[PDB]
Amino acid sequence: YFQGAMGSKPAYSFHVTQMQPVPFPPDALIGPGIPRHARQINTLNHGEVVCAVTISNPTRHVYTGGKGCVKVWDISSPVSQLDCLNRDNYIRSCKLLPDGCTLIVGGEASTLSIWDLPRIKAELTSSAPACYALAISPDSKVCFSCCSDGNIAVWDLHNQTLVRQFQGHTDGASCIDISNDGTKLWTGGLDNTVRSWDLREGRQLQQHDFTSQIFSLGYCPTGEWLAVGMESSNVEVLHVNKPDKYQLHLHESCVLSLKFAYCGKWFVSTGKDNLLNAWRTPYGASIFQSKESSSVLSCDISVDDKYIVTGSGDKKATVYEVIY
Amino acid sequence: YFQGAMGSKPAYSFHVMQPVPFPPDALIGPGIPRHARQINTLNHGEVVCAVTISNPTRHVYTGGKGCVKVWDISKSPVSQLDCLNRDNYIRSCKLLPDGCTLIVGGEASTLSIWDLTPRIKAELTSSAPACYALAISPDSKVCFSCCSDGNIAVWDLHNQTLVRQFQGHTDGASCIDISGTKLWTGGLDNTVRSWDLREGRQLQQHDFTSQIFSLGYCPTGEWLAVGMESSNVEVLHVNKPDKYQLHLHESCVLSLKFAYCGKWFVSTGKDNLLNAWRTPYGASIFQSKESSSVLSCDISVDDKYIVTGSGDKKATVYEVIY
Ligand SMILES: N=C(N)NCCC[C@@H]1NC(=O)[C@@H](NC(=O)[C@@H](N)Cc2ccccc2)Cc2cn(c3ccccc23)CCCC[C@@]2(C(=O)N[C@@H](Cc3c[nH]c4ccccc34)C(=O)O)CCCN2C1=O
Repeated sequence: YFQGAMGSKPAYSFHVTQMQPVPFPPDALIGPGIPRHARQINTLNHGEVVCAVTISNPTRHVYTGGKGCVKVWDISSPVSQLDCLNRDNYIRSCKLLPDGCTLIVGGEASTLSIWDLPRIKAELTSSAPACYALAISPDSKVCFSCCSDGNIAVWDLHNQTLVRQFQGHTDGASCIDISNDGTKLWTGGLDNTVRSWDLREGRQLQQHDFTSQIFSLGYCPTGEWLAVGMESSNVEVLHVNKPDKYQLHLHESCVLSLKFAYCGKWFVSTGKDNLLNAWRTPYGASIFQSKESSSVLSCDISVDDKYIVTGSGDKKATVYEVIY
Repeated sequence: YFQGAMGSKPAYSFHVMQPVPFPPDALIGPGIPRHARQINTLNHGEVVCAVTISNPTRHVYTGGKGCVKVWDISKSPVSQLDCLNRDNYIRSCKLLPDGCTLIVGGEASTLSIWDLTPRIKAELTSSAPACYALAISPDSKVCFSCCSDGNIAVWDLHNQTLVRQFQGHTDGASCIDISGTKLWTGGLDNTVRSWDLREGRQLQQHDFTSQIFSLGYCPTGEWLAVGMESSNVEVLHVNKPDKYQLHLHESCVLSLKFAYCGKWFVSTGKDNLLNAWRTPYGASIFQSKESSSVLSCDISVDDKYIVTGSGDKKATVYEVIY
């Protein structure tokens, strides 16, 4: 059993309009659905840099993406291994379909493997040499892939056919999220921009320009907010429509992953600086911080918000139990 | 400017044991500090055993070896009060409500009464070889002194005469606080005793597993906080059987002081730590690590400042930030 203890830090969360520190409301650090802390419960010794992590629904299995393979762990040694691509190249993203019987694996290879849960059901073949990020539509019919050439590939998962290729981003598309169904696509890139896309009419809506590259992004499940993890080490929380934005300074290096909890009240960000930071939506009050042994490359939160899994540069994954 | 950031620790606050589930106003609320910022260092040069702050806040009084130093906190002392002799420590110094008088107690049979060039107005002479703690009545007429022999001497400050000597403890009386009808005293006999000030007799007795070094009575009533030799802080209800046991010290809890609003309190240890706690279940508000043992503490009447006395032969002034 653990108990809260209040700390303070020099001003790290600012309102941008020029910067002014955020005066936190009383429900910033404590409230229903607000975690008190995160407790490490497992270490998954993958043995390769873990670039992608996904948690099963219901929570039982953890999928870790390393060099050439996906390892499946029973969190109640791997229970199985999924060989997807050349054992010299990294898996960059693996997404489960809502039901949980299908897994889509992307990486440093031209093909996306669709696994039945195990064997390869099908293989979508792209023109691009690599996939850096994947997103599945809430309806489980479409898959969005962020290509190395900056394009966004739109796949029809039923017929295993390409439907379209968005304008993307120049130099590479690094991250993706779907808008609370499911008409807007948000992508980030190495061209210092975040772009929104009309999924019904098929093309670009908005463009947010930044001073550095975007490595991660998340769309708030209760809507309104988009959280952006940058090369600069800053996290920016922008309103989709309003001009108000927050700038968060608790990372000392690149913000590599970002994930909102399903209730939308809080989110996590992970850095090259060994930190997993939990933040209050939207002004970024610091809920908890966990320091790891190496760079934290990827993260996932279970659909019930009870567990967090992180992928590490120390060639492992860590499972945390979120304590309320 | 500073912003709050939530942290967690393995269970350190228990209901007497079961860990305390904190309510939402435990770590955040009006009158609950966010943090404490060091603003001054007072280089006394002797271990600072007693610290008291003027009302209104302007001057801080630090008690060391045969010397009280006066500091204007608005880095060098503005004045010095030499308590003869210079070889013994000042254990307690309490100002009278107005602020023009200072009662100095310590490792000597006499209590000096200073007029505020400052001079010694009078000297109350006790039979005991030392005074470990002082408390002044709200009316400014009586002074209670905790003697080394375990007795509680009651002094009439106007006539400089002893009125009575309470049974005290079977061993030394180390600490004291006024409820202004009930006196609470702690001792080296592992007990906390309450005294009827109107009838002049002993009301209650709380028995502990180790010696009591410090104690405080919550200004809004109900709670008594006890700092112990075991390193534990215990918060006992005056009437109910419920009690809290706090474990954030690794060594003797040497001083303890409630904020005047009664919502929070501080405790200091031989372990170099200053801890701020939520009344009554002891949620950890802030912690400050010092360079040496923290022997004494005071909080200003407005709850804006904390002063601590250190084993590193100095005092530190903190500004409490809300
Ligand atoms: N050692 C092989 N086979 N992979 C290495 C690929 C490394 C990866 N960089 C590309 O994807 C880059 N692409 C490549 O390097 C290609 N050789 C991949 C490829 C191999 C084989 C076939 C086809 C393709 C493109 C890229 C460039 N940047 C990107 C940002 C996000 C997403 C993608 C990029 C700009 C900033 C790069 C810093 C960053 C970063 O900070 N990396 C971290 C974490 C990290 C450590 N090891 C990793 C392995 C894979 C992915 C990430 C990491 C670090 O070094 O601390 C950011 C996250 C990914 N990353 C990389 O350096």
